[PDB]
Order: sequence, then structure tokens, then C-alpha cells
Amino acid sequence: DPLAMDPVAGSSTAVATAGQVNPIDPWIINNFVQAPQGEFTISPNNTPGDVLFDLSLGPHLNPFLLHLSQMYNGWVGNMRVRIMLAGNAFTAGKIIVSCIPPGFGSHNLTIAQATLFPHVIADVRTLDPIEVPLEDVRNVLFHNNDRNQQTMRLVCMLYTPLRTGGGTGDSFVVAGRVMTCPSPDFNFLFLVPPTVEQKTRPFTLPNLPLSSLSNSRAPLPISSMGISPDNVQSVQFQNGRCTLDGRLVGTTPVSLSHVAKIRGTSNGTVINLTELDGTPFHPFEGPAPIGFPDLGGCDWHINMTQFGHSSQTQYDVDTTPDTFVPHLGSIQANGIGSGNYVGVLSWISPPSHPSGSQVDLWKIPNYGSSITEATHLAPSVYPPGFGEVLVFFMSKMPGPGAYNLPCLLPQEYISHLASEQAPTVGEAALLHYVDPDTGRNLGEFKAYPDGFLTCVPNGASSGPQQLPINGVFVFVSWVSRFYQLKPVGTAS
Amino acid sequence: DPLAMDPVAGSSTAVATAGQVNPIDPWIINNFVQAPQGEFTISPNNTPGDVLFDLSLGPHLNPFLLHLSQMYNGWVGNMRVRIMLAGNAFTAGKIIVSCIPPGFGSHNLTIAQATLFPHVIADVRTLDPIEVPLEDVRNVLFHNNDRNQQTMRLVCMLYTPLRTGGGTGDSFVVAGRVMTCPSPDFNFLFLVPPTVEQKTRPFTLPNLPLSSLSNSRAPLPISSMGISPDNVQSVQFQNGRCTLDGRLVGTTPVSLSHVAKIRGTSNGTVINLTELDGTPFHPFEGPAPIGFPDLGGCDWHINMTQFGHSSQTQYDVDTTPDTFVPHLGSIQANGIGSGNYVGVLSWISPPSHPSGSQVDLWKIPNYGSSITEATHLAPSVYPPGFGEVLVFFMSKMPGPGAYNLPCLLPQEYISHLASEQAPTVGEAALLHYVDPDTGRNLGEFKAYPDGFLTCVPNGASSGPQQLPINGVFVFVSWVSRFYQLKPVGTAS
Amino acid sequence: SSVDGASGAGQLVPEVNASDPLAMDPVAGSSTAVATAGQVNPIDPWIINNFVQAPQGEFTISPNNTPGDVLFDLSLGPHLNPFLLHLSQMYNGWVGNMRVRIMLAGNAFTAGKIIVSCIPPGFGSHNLTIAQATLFPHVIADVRTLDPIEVPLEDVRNVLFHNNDRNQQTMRLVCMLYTPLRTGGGTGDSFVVAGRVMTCPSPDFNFLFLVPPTVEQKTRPFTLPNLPLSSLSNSRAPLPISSMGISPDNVQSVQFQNGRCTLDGRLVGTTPVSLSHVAKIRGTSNGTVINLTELDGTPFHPFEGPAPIGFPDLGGCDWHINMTQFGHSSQTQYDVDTTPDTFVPHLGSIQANGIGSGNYVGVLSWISPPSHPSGSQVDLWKIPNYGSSITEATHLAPSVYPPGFGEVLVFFMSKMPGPGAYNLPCLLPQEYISHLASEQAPTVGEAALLHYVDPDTGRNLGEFKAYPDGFLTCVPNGASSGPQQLPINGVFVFVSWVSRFYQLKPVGTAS
Amino acid sequence: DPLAMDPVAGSSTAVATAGQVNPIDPWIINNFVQAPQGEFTISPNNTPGDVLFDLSLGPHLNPFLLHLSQMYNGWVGNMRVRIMLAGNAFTAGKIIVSCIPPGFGSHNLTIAQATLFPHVIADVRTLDPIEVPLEDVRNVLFHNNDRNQQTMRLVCMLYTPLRTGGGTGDSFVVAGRVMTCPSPDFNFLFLVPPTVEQKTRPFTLPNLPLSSLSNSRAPLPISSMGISPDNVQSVQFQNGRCTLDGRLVGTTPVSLSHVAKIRGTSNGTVINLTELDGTPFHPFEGPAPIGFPDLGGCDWHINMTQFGHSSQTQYDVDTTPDTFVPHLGSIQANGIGSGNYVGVLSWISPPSHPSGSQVDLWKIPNYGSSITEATHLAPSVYPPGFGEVLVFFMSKMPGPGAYNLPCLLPQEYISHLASEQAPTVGEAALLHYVDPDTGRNLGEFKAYPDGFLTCVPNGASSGPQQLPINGVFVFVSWVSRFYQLKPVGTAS
Repeated sequence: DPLAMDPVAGSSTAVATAGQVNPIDPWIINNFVQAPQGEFTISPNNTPGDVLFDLSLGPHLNPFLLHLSQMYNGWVGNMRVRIMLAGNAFTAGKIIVSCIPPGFGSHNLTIAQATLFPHVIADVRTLDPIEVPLEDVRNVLFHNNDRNQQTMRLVCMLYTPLRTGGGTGDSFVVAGRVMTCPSPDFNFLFLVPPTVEQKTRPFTLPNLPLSSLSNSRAPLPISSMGISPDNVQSVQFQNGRCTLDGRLVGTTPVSLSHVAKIRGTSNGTVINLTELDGTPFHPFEGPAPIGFPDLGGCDWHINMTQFGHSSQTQYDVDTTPDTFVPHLGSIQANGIGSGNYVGVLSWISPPSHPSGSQVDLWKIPNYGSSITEATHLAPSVYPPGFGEVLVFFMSKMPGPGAYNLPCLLPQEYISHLASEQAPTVGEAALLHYVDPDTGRNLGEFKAYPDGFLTCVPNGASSGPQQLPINGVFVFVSWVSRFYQLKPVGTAS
Repeated sequence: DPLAMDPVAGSSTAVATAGQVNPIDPWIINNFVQAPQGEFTISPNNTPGDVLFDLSLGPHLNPFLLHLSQMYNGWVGNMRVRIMLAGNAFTAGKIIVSCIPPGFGSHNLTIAQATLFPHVIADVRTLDPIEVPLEDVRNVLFHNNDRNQQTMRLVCMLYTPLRTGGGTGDSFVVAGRVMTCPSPDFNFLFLVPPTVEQKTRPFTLPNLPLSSLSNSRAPLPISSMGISPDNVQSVQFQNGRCTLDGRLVGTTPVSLSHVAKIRGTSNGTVINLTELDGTPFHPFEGPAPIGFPDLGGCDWHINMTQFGHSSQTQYDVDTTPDTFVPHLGSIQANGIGSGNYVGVLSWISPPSHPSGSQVDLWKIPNYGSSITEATHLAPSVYPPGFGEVLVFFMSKMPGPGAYNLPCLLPQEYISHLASEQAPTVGEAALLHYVDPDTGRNLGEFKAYPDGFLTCVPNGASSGPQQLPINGVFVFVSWVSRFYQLKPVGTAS
Repeated sequence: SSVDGASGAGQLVPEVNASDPLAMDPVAGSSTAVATAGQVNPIDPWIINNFVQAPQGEFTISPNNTPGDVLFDLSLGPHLNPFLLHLSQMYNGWVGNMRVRIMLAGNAFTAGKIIVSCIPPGFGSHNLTIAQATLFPHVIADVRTLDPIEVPLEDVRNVLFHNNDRNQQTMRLVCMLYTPLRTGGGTGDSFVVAGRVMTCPSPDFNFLFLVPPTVEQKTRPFTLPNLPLSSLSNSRAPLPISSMGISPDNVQSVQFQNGRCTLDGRLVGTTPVSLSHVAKIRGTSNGTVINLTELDGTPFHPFEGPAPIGFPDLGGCDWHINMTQFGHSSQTQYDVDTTPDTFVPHLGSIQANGIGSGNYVGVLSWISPPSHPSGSQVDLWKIPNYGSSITEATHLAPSVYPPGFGEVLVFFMSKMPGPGAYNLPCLLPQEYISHLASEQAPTVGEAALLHYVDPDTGRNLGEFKAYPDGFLTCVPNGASSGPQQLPINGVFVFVSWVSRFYQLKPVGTAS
Repeated sequence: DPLAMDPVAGSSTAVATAGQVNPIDPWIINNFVQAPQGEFTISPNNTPGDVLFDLSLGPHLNPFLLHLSQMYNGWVGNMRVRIMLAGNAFTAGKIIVSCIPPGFGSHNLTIAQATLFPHVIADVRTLDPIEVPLEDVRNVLFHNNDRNQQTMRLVCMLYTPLRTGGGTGDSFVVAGRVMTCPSPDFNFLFLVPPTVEQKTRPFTLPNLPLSSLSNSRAPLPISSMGISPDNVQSVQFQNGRCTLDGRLVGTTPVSLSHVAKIRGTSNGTVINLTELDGTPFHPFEGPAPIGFPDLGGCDWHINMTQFGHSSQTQYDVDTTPDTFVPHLGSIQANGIGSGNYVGVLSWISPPSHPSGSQVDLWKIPNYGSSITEATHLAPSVYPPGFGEVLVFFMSKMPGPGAYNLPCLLPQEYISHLASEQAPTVGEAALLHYVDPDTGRNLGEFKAYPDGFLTCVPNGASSGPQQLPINGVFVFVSWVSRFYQLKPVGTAS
């Protein structure tokens, strides 16, 4: 049935107040395209009430409009949404799509309450799409490019529990797709220099094969993707950490030239640390100097050089003694004279002080417990999704064995995100790992806002380790935190 | 919904420039027939993004039009495509059919981008067909018979992953069919003598039972079809190699009268090779004289005769010594006088020099490593499809055991293709092996452009070896590289 | 919008340009494509009349310029207007005419004339003499003319419309200096005429087919990463940038092999993508000779290049790297002299002055003055001798030199650890390279005008030119002055595409 | 050519919903008045892209309107802007003014980009004033006095370099003046009791000459203005810290009567501090008692007194001891009897504990490093800006040598700011150090919100030290990010 709403006016409001009223190409006007937040999934893992997707009106709901968004600074108009479900005859269920007006705020709604808004309900079996108009309910004359604005939203919820019958293969998920096109009322407003506004920038990942990239914890080329041992779950690296917004975290630097390095003046007993610039490090600033190595379960030794002096020495460091207070810019000097050096991690050994034990590169070293100053550490991470695991980028590390350093994101990705500070829309970013030569999808992954990927392993023996390093990660769509990925690899 | 396109004009453009504007039979005008590239398959082996088929506008999309194509040299007009899917209630999924305008070029598109073109989406379950108009977007007044022209294309992709539920039988594939008919705007242009232009010739295989044909590596009648041992995968024969275009490769000749033969002048120590004509062989020309035997893992001996001399001798040849340099037209003469002879392979023995080992007819002999000249060898082959295996034609070879020579294509097929240099449309040619007496389909195979068949064996014990040699291979349709064949034979 | 100084310009300069009409008939716009294009996409009417500064919006005339010099070469297309350029990325094809307006207005004391000629598609590239330019429909104007000259760029077509490929040849507008520029009065040679080019589409102009917004390369804008210089690194060694520098009066041409990338994103020489491959080598030690391979362990090949990708390119230096190994707890030093006949990087063969057998991964980390020549000075501007394997094509990266009026090469330098105050110069920061490679943006025009700016205040600190081959140039103020006097907080901002001869303003402070 | 803008409505919109629509004195209605930031000069040294001026639509542009805003609580309307240049017929160069809509951002632009906005490009030779309409582009019906309200902006940049001919006197510069005036569209909205609303209050500094004032760190007359040595960059005092909003930060009090003083109970070993009222101090409310001296690298000592006891006892203090826990209200009693006294810093000496070394008044003493509590220190202030340096107010303090005590704001200023809590609009307050008698401007300064001044020193020796202490600081206007100060000091 039709929505319980009266038609909302378009440009007619902002005529005498906006500097310009700019029309759009009529070919976009009714061509239904997949919205950037165009995917979702329903599986028996979902419970009635789960929000499959939450959209908010704006040009960011259509790729074409989005591209134009970077050229104008305002907009007004209504859109049109179309939803599709790829179900089976075995999939019983109903979904509710409700329009939530601005000003209502956020609350936990029971499926019953979700009905109280103009809505549309559909059986997951339908072969045909569902159409819902997204009206531009306004309190103001028009909208500016600002995702802080409260616009009308479309919330899709599981109305009844998904109940698969038959030979119930819990690996079965109903694929959902969202598509939109602007109602002819739609109009952009003020013309503005392209791409300058950041609020309108699309999310982008560099078009470069994984192999040619490097590690973010140590200057090492990536050799393969890996998974944490069944034991490890939460991680807390300090380098190679960046938000999809492009905000650096922990001790993560922009360029590799700062990764896994330290600079300071040796007192022949203790080394006073300084930023690579030579600038004074400050304990409140962070956990340690920017670029300072974060290899935990290790007894690492860096190669130290000096300016104006022909020399190369080895500084063996154990991260256990109380003399190891990087947080206060003071560490040991096992056997180094005075002066200032520049060290680069280039050789790791199994931790000495614990008990002469095994290497656990998944850990983070202890930064002096300086309680008088601000121990501003980088938060931990873990897979929030359905049977997802953290995906790591690994490079073989030189040492007394088969060591391979795991990191969250390649340094180049970090460098890219920092430049294009593209706002993150949605709870997660669905990525498709594609082979550049064929364009075939090798896998499906999810990049979370905090800056880390996850995936679903086909089996304990299976995973991304089995995939070639020629692929490139391509952004496909923004998705919900609870999107269920297709398992990667081959189990046998 | 309707396509996001404006109607494109027909003949009205090329009136004042083409010599003639020729109309077609109105009965063809709206009769939906299966296009020559009328088949495709979707299976869980496919990944969203896979191109199920790629069509390009032209009379070659309709059998009737195609037949007329051989009579005119130009065309203009729009067509109409109709797609069908034979799915189940267990098959969940969606496909995208998009129209790609000329000039766009080729790129790897994510399912999201595929949506940005005028498109049509369908659930794999539909009982009804899908219709899409293929407009003749033109930059020029009209089109000439040239498949190098850039015309509008229709690309079908898997929009969402195919997810079979229930008692998941991975042998289940959704059968797809494409059909077309010309929009009344369609018109052929200049009348031209029939079949003369090659660009318009249909692909054809000789209507002859397999049994009556011969081998392409040795003058032996075909006795059965076979499969490479689980160990063998890639092959590199040099004789019996021809493209579907009709281009001969390696040392492959047109007639059997040149197969497995050699001619040259014996120096009582070394035999200098020449082409069977008597013409001088040239090392840059190829790997060895045209017709020169390619039986690898063998210690073969040919029967040598002479002109103007009553004699028949036996020249036993081991393909291991450094004296074996066919590439330079110089080989051994184990015990032959001087003069010129003509030898025909007629008896093989297990290889002597390796260690007195077993016969491996799947190999190719070593042609002298002449690095100063061009060792122009014929590339290797292997099954590109889903669990496909190379199909071979075998004839029993005379020798000290149960030997059967495997070859890629019967010589007669080669002779045929060479004559009718029919352009290959599509990634592969779907063939149906039919019993001439009943017309019943015995099997389904794929002939690839390079000149070799493949198939899917029902089981390790099953395969084409179990099929009668009375059948004839009939061309059915051009298909994608990733078309999935129905397994052949019977497993028990 | 436009306010020419007519009111107060006295009558020393001509207001409007008096010139004979263009010897050319009007060309049709969209009317052509209407019947065969899949769509005819209209554009925002506000763009239709705004004369905006084209991406190739600047040029300069100076007394150094000689008649015949090309001030700008415009080829018809959406890439001539910033708005259109952005929309280009969304459509496949176009048809229509453009309205061009060149702006001049030199002092009443300057004299000189330029000539603009329209060249038909299909003519090809040829070096035209000023007299040849006359043969094409042209317009001539005095540099003093107040009001901007308007020239219609007609879309001469052989076909119904255009597509976004390289198979297309459109009409061009070449502007050259007609007569030498000469300022009278108290000639301040700092005086050059600053020209501006603005365009807006004629209402005939239309885009054609809607297409996925970014996919096509022809439409991609040239962009530089928005990152302060200090945060970036060197390309010849994994060292952070310290400051910019100039080659000594003596040094002119350079041939670095690492840290070389075309503005289109084409990697040249041994230049790798990531720093993880910079100044490193991998190979198997034979205790006497080390057999090189790519860092991937993959086999190097003499036809591939001068040396393995990432192989250090420091010339006048006696460098020694730090070598490590997998599975073997060790760290050794490899002292290398680039002079010996045993130093044949081009053949994957080098010395081993004291290294046991095995396979290592070395990182340049310590350099010293070249031993073998005469125990003399360090010249980092040089490139080492790559084995002159006569039996293999030594595919080297070409040399670069400043083509502009009194321009010099600009280098990015980082201090290198050694027996003194050394600083390694490179052409581009590694990250810039990484960026260009990703965004293979077509380069339009002979050079890119850049403005070095302080991100905080937005103050223009310097003016530079980036050339296609991948290198910057600038005009140093005094001999003592130059880019070394500038802070490393700035970022490079693309201003407009320019001709080879755009004359830059001297950088730094001379005293 | 015209301006790329449609005219925007004035009061028309307000009428319907504003309570009143108040007219303006017609004499103001079209009288062009110079704007606060109405001056700029174009020297041949400027490069195209340099920003000449920045404007924001608002009553603040016109002193008359401004004075009126304090009587009404809303406004809507359009102003008219006139730019006037002073040049010969012997010059050349163009300027460009771009109209930037509200809701864009403050990111820097290229002259090319400036063209993308509705703009006006004028040639320097123009005689007549350039009129540009400052239109009220609104998102709402009208404006309520808020800082949240973003208005139309006008940015002016040099388009083409100034090239003067003739016997070129490089002292030659083209001066520019900016003037505005409302248009009949403009109207104030609701009559509200004058000066009661905070939002309308103008920023003000006391009209008193520097000399007659005092330091905010110690009760001492200001004797000179100084700058931190090239070595001292970041500063962090705790007294004499006050935001322009009128918010007291750190231990900063209002009256000098609480400056550099402490009151507490002497345990004969440790002194237990309290606020001057005899009220209990609390480690959580702040890092130390309000008024507690913040002199860093100094071995200072007060003169204590007590009520009901005729006594004066010198109390010596070292800021290094672990007994010095000001944050916990516990300090040393190096030789003091028990009781409760009131001490006032009156004599300073070089710090004893470091090594009996020199005095550093730029430093801040150590306030007991308590981890349990929140040592909420007042954040460090550094000079934000290209070449801007921190300005200090100094007074000579008694001790064994020359002790010039630095200060950020004269206490009197602080007292004033708290009284008139004037909201801070903009980034910085342009100030003029004027000689009261002559009414002559002696220097151009910048006042930042956090509570401090900056300036651009002329020569290495030249600066504020070369200025007389008879001047008064006068507020000019709220400046932008782009505003570059005029170098202060007498350089020759």
C-alpha cells in the first residue's frame, strides 16, 4: 500500500534564500542504481528486531548524486528507494522498512513499534523489488553539505525470525540490495569548487597490488595474509593504526621512514629518547616516540647509526627490565657509549628475561608504567561480526627462525587514508578482493571504522593465507556491523 | 522497468550514404530465436561479478540475420534480447544485465558499477523470460561487416552469490538461454556476393562420423576417445594443432600425406632434413620440418623408402642424443648409407637412452636447443574450465605392446577448418556429440579457440572412453570460457 | 563580474580588440548526436555562461620569450573547464563548442602581440612557425588590450559525436607569441605579462552517456597527496625528508634510478612502489660473488633493467649496507665499492669482500667516501656504474635537466649517516610516487604549475613546475637563496597546467 | 558579465513568524561606512593567491548596526559592499572577490578555484568603487544572535601580480578600502532590553595605560613588554591565565589580593594548605590553591604573617623536594613554627637543588605528581601562526640580580574580562597599541581566545621591547585565519 505521508515539496522552498537552485540530469532522475550502502544480509543468526540497515536521506545515497555532491554545497528533494531480496523457498520471514522522521532521535524499538511509522513489509521470498519513497521532511528551508544534519531515515528490520527449513545449511544467507534514484523534486544548490569540501568525499583505497606494499610495524614488504592463532583474539598494536577517517592512532606515523625507529642521546647507561626530528618527546603526548617499535613478545635488537661518524653498532633490547621506560623517554644502554644515534629494528630474538621462551609477535611491549603522566594507549580490536576473524598482513622478519610480522594495515593504505580524509558512512566497509588480471572476486572482507579488516574462514585449515598477494582491495559498499561475509578460501 | 535510453534511429541515417538500404523479411522481425551465443550456466562455482556472457550488437546475434550477413556488407538497426533461466526453488540469486555503450573500453567492474549502466535485474527463480532492447548506439552513420567495430554490448553478470540450499548437489547448474530478434528499425545495407566475405562465415564442423576419421600425429584411424592420466594435465603436441580460425600451428600440415614423415639426404653419419617437397628447411621457420613426428616419450623407428631405387629399410631413432637436432635439420643415421629417403613412422619402441624405461606418448621429443635461431614452438594447452579435462582422439599404434596414440583433433577437422576460415565468436564453442542414427545427445563438450576439446568426466572410472565412435560433433552455440558442462559417461 | 580599468586606464591601452572575423564557418552542436547517442545529457545552466578559469588557465609572456614560443595549446574537450572536467568522469562522450576567453592587460608601457590559431583535427603535430600560424584561421591581439579576447573553439567533426578514448582528435587552439615582448619605461625585468584563460561551454555542448563515475582514466584529474613535506620520505634511501635543495652550480643533469616516476604514474628505472624495497638487495652469497635476485626471491633478469628493483643508486659513494638473514641470528656489514669489474649489478653479480655463503637481505645504512678512485670526496649527485653488459640492453632511466628560463632542479633531501655532514638528494618523495602510481592521471600540458603553501595560513611560499618525466624546477632568487630557505611544513598545491616556458617567480630571499 | 547569483529575499520571510520587524534609521540605510577590517595594500611582493581580505555578513560590519544589535535579538537582510582601489593609469594587475556561501569551510583556495564562486575580477586601474552585493543566503527564516549562525562570506585575493611601470618606485603599492551599508531589506527583529543578552556584548579591554597596571603572577607594576628567547617556545603559567570569554583558568584569581599568596597550618614539619578564606583546598578542584605562585625555575621565598600575632617570618622554599606536594596541600616547613600563616612571595633566588644554577622564570614549578587525583593543570600555550610570537608583560622582582618576571595578561585585564564575559566571535582579536595622548597607532597585535597576545617582530633585536609603556590596547575587530600582522618595532 502507499505510504502514510503527504507529498513533500522540493526546490520551491529554498528559492528566495539559496544563491542558486541547480537542476540535475533527468537521466539520473529515474535510473535505479545500487546505493553506496547497497548491501545487507539476513541469516538465522539475526534476531527479529535486528537493524539490517539504517539509511539517512542525502545525495550520499546515490553514486551519481554523490559524485555531484562534490560540486555543490547544498541540496533539497525527495528520493526513491528500491529493495531486493534473493531468498529461497526454504527461507520464511518478513522484513519491515520504516521511515523515521528527523527529531525522533535514537531509541530501541520493538518490532511492534517499528510498525507505527509509515512502513512497508515484505516476505523474504519475493522475486520482485520493494519500493519506498524517501521524503525530504524538513524543518528548515533546505540542506547543506553536512552529515550532522538530521534528515529522514529508512530503517530495515527483521520483522519475524528467519526460519530455514529442509537440510538447514546455516551457511545460507539471504542477500539484500538497496537501490535508489532521485525523485524529480531533487535539486542541488550552490555551485562550489569540486572535491574541496571533505564532507562529500567518497571512500577510496589505493589501486595497488598487495605484494608491492609494505608492513606498518616494520619496513618489510608484505608476503602473505594471515590469521591469529585460535588462542589470540583481541590485539593492541601501536603502529600501523589508522582510522578510515584518516586519523593516525597510537604511535603510527605517515611514512615508512619513521616506522620501527628510535633516536636519542646515550648517557652510556641510559638512552634519552627524542622524536626522529630531534624534537623533544613528551610523556603526555603518547606511549612512546612516534615510530617507536611495538613488537611485543620479542627480544629485539636494532642497528644503530650516527651522523658525522662512520659506525654501525647493535643495540640489543629486552623489553622487561624497569630500565625500559619508553613512556618517559628513558631506556637501557646495554653497551653503548654516549652521543645520539638512529636505530632501525632489523633483527629479533626470542625474549630473554621472561624465561628464555618463545616469540609471540601478537603482543605489545611494556611501556614504562608512568602513572604521573598520561599513558595514552591505542585501544584494542576484535572481530564484532558473525564468526569473523581479524585479517593480518605479514612480512617475514629476519631472525633465528621462521618469524613473520603481522600488522593491521599496509603503510601505504595509511598514507592514502591520511591524505583523503574521507568521512566514514555506515558501520563497516564491504571490500572485495579482486585479481587485477581477471577481475574475478577472490574474497569478501569487511574494513571496520577503527582501521582493521575481518573475514570468515571456510574452515580451521582454510583462510586468507591461501590467497595470492596479487589482488587489490576494492571498496564495494558500506554495510552494517552485522553483515555476514561469504567464507574465504577452501576447506578440505 | 524500461531502459534508461532514448530510442535510437535506424536506416534513416545511412540513406544518403550507403549505396542501397535493404529491408528484411518481417517474419524474422519479431520471431524470438536462440542466438548463436545462446547458452550460459550459473553454478555455485561462480562468484558475484563473473561475466556469464558478453554480447556485442550485430547480425551475428541471430541465426537468420547471420545467414543473411553473408549476402550484404553492411547493417544498421536495433535488436531485442530475451533471457531465460531454468532455476529451482532451491536456487537463490540475482543477475544483472547491463548495456555498455561503445567507446567505454574494457575494465573490471564491481557489481555496484554494473548497476550504473542501463540494466535489468532478475531473480534466478523466474519462470518467465527477461527482455532487454539492444539499441544501436552509433558514432557513425552505419556499420560495415567488421567485427573490429565497436558496437553496443550486453554483459550479464552474477549480481549476488548463487546459494543452493537443501541437499546441496554441487552438480546443479542453472541453465541459461539467450534469444533475439531484430527491431523493425533493422536493415541490411549493400548487396554482396554470398559467402565470399569471411568475416560473416558461420563456424562449421564436418558432418562425418568420428570412426572414419584419422589421427593428426600419425596416419592412423581413430579408434576411441580418451583422457590424460590423473598425472598429466598440460600438453604440447606439435602436430595436429590448428586454431578454430583455421590457422595451422607448430609443424601441423593440411593433409595426412605429410603427417609423421621426414625427408632428407643421409651423409652415412648424419641426415640433413628438407621439407617433404625437397625444399630446404629453415631453423627460423619452426621447431622441425613440417610433418616431422612429435611422439615424445618414445624410441621410434620409421620405414624409409627411396625414389628410383627398390629398397625398404628401417631407421631406428632415439630422441635423446645430441646428434638429434631436428631444429637444425641434422639428425643421426644409426646405420643408413648416403642418398635421400622418405620415412614414415610405423613402429614405436620404449625409449632406449633414458634407462630402458616405459613409453609416455603424452610427451614431445627434444628438438635441438638451437639458441642462435628461433625455436618457435607451439604453446601448451590445459582445461580452463570447471573440472574440465582435455579430450583426446586415439588410434592404436603398432609396437611391442598396447600403445594408443593421443591427438587433439582428427586430421580431417584440421583440413576443414583451414578451408573455411570462420572467425571465432566467443570464448568457446559448445558442441553436442550426437548419434547420427537417433539424433540423441550422447555428450556435451567445449572446443576452445586454440584448437582442443574438454569435458567433465562423471567419475574417475567414467569418461568419453565409454562412448561409441559413431557420433558426430555438432556445433551448438558459442559460450563463455566459464560455461559448466554436464558430466559425460556413467560412473558406478 | 568583469571590471576592466577603462574608467581609470586613461587611453593608453586599447579596450576592445579590433580584428577580422575567423575564416571559418560555424559548426553544429548536439543536434548531430540526438538520433544515435543513447542519451543526451544536459548540463547545469549555471555552468553555461560562467567564464571560469580553465585548468590550463595560466601563461606568461616575458622579454625572454621569442616569437614562436607556444604560450598554451588547448585541445577541445571537457578538460578545458573545471566543472566539465568533473562531470566528464561521469559520462562517456560529448559534442559541442566551447567559448574561450584569453585575458591580457599589460602596462601601457609594454608592447607586443600574440596570435591564436585554430588547428583542424587531422592535421597532426608539427612545429609551426609564426608565419605558418597565419595560414590557419587566426586572431591577433596586442598584450595591452583591456577586454578579454573571445574565441569560439568549434567542434569540427568527422563523426556524429565523441567518446572518451585516445582514438579521438579534436580541434586545437594554439597561442604563440607573435612579436617579442618589450617593456618600455623604467623596465623592471621582473615584469612579465600574466595571462589568464577562461572558458565556458556553448549551449550546443552536451555530455552523452551516463557511466560509472571514475572508471575511465582519460577523465582523471591530476592530484597530489595533501601531506606536509616533513612527514614524507626519500626515494633513494628510507630516510625522512629534512629540507629541499639545489644542485651546485657545477651539477646540471642528473640520472638517479630510484625515485623516478612519470606524472601519469609510470615507474621508471629501478624505482619500486614502497620504501620496503628502497635501497635494498637480496641474493645468494658464494663466499666470493653474490648472485642477486628480486626481494621477492624471484630471479632478476638482465633484460628487465639496470639492476634489481630497489637496488641502491648512490654514485659517488663507497657505501656499505647492513645484511641480515632469515632463520639465522646474525647481522653483518657489506662494504661495497662501485668501481671493480666484479661490480656487475646489471648481471646479478657483485663482490663479497668478506661474506660467507647463504642468502641475505641488505639495507643501505652507512656510506663513506669512494675508496678506489683516489680516496676522494663524496658526490651523491652521481649514479654508480651498472655493469656495462654489452650482450644485454642496459635499459637506463634518462637524464633530467631544467628546460625553463633560468630554472634549476629542485631536490628533496634527507641527512644520511656517515663520516660527516651528508644529505641525500632525490627527485620526488616516495609517497608522491606511490600516489601517482595509483591514480594514473593523464598529464595535460607541458608542465604543472605548483604553489608551495603553508597549510595553516594558506600563504604562498613558493612557485614550482613539475615536468611530465617526474621532477620539479624553480627559479632561485639570489645565488645564496633558494628552496633550502623554506620550512618543510608546506604542501604542494596544483594550480594549473602550463607551457614549457611559463616563467616562475624567483624563490627565497636574496640579500 | 553578471554575478552568478539569484537575488535573495530580505525581511519578507520574517514577517510571518518573527514577533516584530523593527526598521532602521534611514540615514544608516544607504550610508557607506568603512568596515573594521576595511584596509589592505597590494605591494608588488604579493603573489596571485594571497588573501587581501575576508568578510562575514553581520551587524558587526557596521558600528551603527552593531550598536543596535544589542537592543534586538534577531536580524535578516542584505548589505552592499564597496571596494575602492587607489591606482594610476600606469599600473596593472587584477583582484578577485568571491562570494562564499555559508556551510562551506575555511579551506584555502587557488585563484582558479576562487573563480568557481560567483565572483568579480577588477583591474587595479579602476576609478569607480567596485560594488558587490553581500546577500543573506539563509537556511532559516531569520537569524537569532548565535555563533552557530554561518553567514555569507567575501574573500578577496590577488588575481594577477601588480606590475607598475614608469621609473618603478618599489615603495609603490595599491591601497584598498572596504565599505558596507545595509540595504532596505535589512531589519532587526525583536526588541529586547539593551545589553542584557550576552550574545551581543562587544569585546572590550580596559582603557588604561600599561604602565599603571600590574603583573598577574606577582603583585608588581608592569615595567616592560618582552618576548621569550629563541630557546623558549612553549609556555605554561598557572596564574595570569584567562580566556577572552572571561573564564579563569588554573589558579588565576580575580584580584591581585590573592596573587602569589598561600595560607595553611604549619605542622612544624609540613604545611597543610587551604584557600585564603581559610577554606579547604582540594586536589581535584585544581593543581594547587587559588593564588598559589607559579614561578618555576626559581628558589623563591615568601614573607609570612599571622592574625592575632605580631610577627613576620621569612619562609624559604625549594620546588624540587618530594615534600613539595602543593597539589595535595602539603609542603615543607624548612624552619617554621606551628600555626596558620599567610605568605606573600617577595624575594626570589636561583634554584638551589639543580646544581645551584641560574634562574628560569619561564618555567613552572612542580605541583605534587598525584596519580590518584586529577592534577588539572592549565594547558601549555604555543604561538599559532606563520611567524607569530608570544608577547609578555614583565615586571622587575627583588632578588640577587636582574629578575624580569614574564606574564601573559595584566591582572587588571583579567578582572575586566571576567566582569564583561564577552563571547569570542572569530579566531583572534586584532588589537592596536595606541598612544592615548597622540591617538597614534604604535603597533599591531593579535589576541587569541585562550588568553594571550602575539605579534610579528621586525628584526631579530626589534620588537615590543622597543615600545613605550604609555600605550593602551584597543580592540579593532575579530580577524580571520588569513590575517597577517604588520611587523612591530623600529627597524633601521
